[PDB]
Amino acid sequence: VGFGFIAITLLTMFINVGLTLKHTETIINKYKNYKWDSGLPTEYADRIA
Amino acid sequence: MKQNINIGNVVDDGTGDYLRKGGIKINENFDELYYELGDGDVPYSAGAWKT
Repeated sequence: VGFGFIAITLLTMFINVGLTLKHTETIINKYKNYKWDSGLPTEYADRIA
Repeated sequence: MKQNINIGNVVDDGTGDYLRKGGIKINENFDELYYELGDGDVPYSAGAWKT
């Protein structure tokens, strides 16, 4: 008693961004690069258009 | 008649001249421009003439 007081109000917000973020899945690939600079020799043929 | 070859893309694909198509296609592309110049197994800086 005997005192007033003055009141300012505030607010905060608590939010998860990251839980949604993840890495889904990772994949890779196997390739045969045609550079020239080769002989055939092993095997033959095989895949034929 | 220059017989440009089409070019396949970056990945195994069925589109375009397959190399054996290019085989003799480019080998032609030589002789045409070549024969008009070379007339036989030698090229001519002075050019070639046809009887």
